[PDB]
Amino acid sequence: ITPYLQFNRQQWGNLTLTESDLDKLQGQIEIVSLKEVTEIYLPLSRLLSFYVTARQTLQQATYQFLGKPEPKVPYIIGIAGSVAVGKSTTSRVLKALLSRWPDHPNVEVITTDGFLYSNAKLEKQGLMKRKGFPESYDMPSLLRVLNAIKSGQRNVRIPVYSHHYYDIVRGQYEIVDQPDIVILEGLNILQTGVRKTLQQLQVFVSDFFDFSLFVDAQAQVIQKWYIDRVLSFWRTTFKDPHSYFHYLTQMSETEVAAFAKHVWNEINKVNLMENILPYKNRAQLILEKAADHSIQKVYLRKI
Amino acid sequence: ITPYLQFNRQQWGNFPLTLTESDLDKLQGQIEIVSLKEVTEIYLPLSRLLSFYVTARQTLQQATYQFLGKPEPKVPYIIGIAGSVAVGKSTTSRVLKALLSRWPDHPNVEVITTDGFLYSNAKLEKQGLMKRKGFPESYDMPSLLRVLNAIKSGQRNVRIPVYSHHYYDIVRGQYEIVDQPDIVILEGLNILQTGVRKTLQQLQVFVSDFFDFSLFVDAQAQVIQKWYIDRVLSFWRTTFKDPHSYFHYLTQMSETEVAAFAKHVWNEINKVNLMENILPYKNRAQLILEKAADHSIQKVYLRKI
Ligand SMILES: Nc1ncnc2c1ncn2[C@@H]1O[C@H](COP(=O)(O)OP(=O)(O)O)[C@@H](O)[C@H]1O
Ligand SMILES: Nc1ncnc2c1ncn2[C@@H]1O[C@H](COP(=O)(O)OP(=O)(O)O)[C@@H](O)[C@H]1O
Repeated sequence: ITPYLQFNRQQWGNLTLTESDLDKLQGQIEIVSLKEVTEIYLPLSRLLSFYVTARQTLQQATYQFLGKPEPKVPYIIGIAGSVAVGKSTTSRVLKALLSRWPDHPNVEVITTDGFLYSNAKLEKQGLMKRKGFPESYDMPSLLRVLNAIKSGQRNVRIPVYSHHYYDIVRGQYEIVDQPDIVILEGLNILQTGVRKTLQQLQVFVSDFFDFSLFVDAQAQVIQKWYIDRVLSFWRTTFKDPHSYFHYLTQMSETEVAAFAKHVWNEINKVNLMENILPYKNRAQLILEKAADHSIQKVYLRKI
Repeated sequence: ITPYLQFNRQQWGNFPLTLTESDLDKLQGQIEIVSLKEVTEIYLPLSRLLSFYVTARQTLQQATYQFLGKPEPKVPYIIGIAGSVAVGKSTTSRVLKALLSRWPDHPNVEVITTDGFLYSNAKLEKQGLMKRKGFPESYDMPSLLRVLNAIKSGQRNVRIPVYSHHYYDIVRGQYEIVDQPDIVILEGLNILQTGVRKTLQQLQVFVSDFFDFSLFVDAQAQVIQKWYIDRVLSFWRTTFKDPHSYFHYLTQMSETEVAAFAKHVWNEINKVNLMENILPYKNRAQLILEKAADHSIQKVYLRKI
């Protein structure tokens, strides 16, 4: 007994990329592969479009019925999963693909790491080894942004987090202006809030989105992707003397891998097990990845 | 600003929706309580609004399953109804059950009360929780989630445990049957809440993960208090006379004494529950029906889509 439709890869294979798709997918096709974009994310994007389009139709039928002239608000798709599981990559692929459909061409990504407390604030509270954990986020700010978007507010400012500087970038904002679809990606989007008091009003990030995807893989597999991501930066980004992690460039490859493994085991893996995984089954759609990133199983809530 | 469309009564009436003899028949016992006016003006169009959501989900199911190449049938659309003790959610669910069933895309409508998933008095007593009936720790949550999970898995003939307000207890060996209807109306105090984290690592799903839409019925605490006190007084004059009623000893109290008792229970039990466990989750609802003291709906909030 299961509340999910279940597909292996062949079953998912029961639509074609245009020059336009390839262009919007630039730099991401190399990472994800033409095969995988074609066989998985393109159909995924079509499936998600059925949902977005259904919601648009409902909005129009109900607002006509209710005699409200108010315009639609965005359909928000949540992308959750461990650090390094591929949330950002998936969000970029889907942003490019979802935008090919004429009923929802305007598609934006919001990452929740923009709502991390700054290092200075984390450092003061002794939370620097807890980035990504619930207590490391400005939740009121996140909920305020999601509330704004779902209230139809124009030109909502999104704060920005630089992985390069490992910190919030003061005075830097992306603008999300009532697009058709928001892809909200983050570690923490399926979690609930901290109850300061019993009587404090409680809403969750999920109360502001319509559909969630969880990207799953085995912990040992994600570890390797994480170490490899760190290593890739070690060979490129971290050479910048202004990079937060420039000091890793003085370490040998083996030493960066060990340090990567250490950060994985004491920070991101604990976060995964304590704060991310437990909320996996709140997702409407679970993408299960093999070690090579290929999607080998999709779960989709029955409707 | 606001994630809700807002309607006063005039605006709600600015929505051909005429009660039929069949509606009238299905509403028997409820029409006398809620009144023809209120049913016609609020609940009928409310049911039509909800019909849009259910039939949309049905259409989505048909289109996506065609595209996904899946032959599995739909599962039920589940509408949550939450609110304080005595705010009128049982009344609301029965009215909506009758009205929602009039549409041929979803004539099969069932109501699940969360009361049925309360622990028995004997279990509550052992754990000292008889003063906490309706609080989260008083419910068999794994049992409720198993039932919702089963419904949302397409399972046939799901057995729902039954609570008697008369006996103030679960009725042993008694089950209602929910059998893949088109709509399940899920009513109870706790449907917008979250589970307790026994451990951090424990898998977490909420009741809300098994429903599609939720209504919260709201009113001033002082107002609900009065509805509560009247409801108990009403039973004191009728149902509690039965020597096998749980609260039969209340018949020995004066009309004023039982009122004082009812006021006490509200103040120390139900109102604390409202303030601590129900009202904090009000804003999770898609639709909030706001009642005036006479029960008439004076404001409707509906999440913007
Ligand atoms: N579908 C994929 N195919 C191949 N590599 C991928 C895929 N998704 C992610 N990656 C790689 O895995 C690592 C983690 O991806 P990322 O999207 O940065 O994860 P997250 O955003 O969850 O932290 C990156 O090095 C990325 O290049
Ligand atoms: N719409 C309404 N109009 C008039 N009376 C109502 C209405 N809704 C509920 N009531 C009355 O208020 C009291 C509480 O209703 P009930 O549905 O039993 O509350 P709940 O199920 O939330 O405990 C009952 O005495 C009921 O008759």
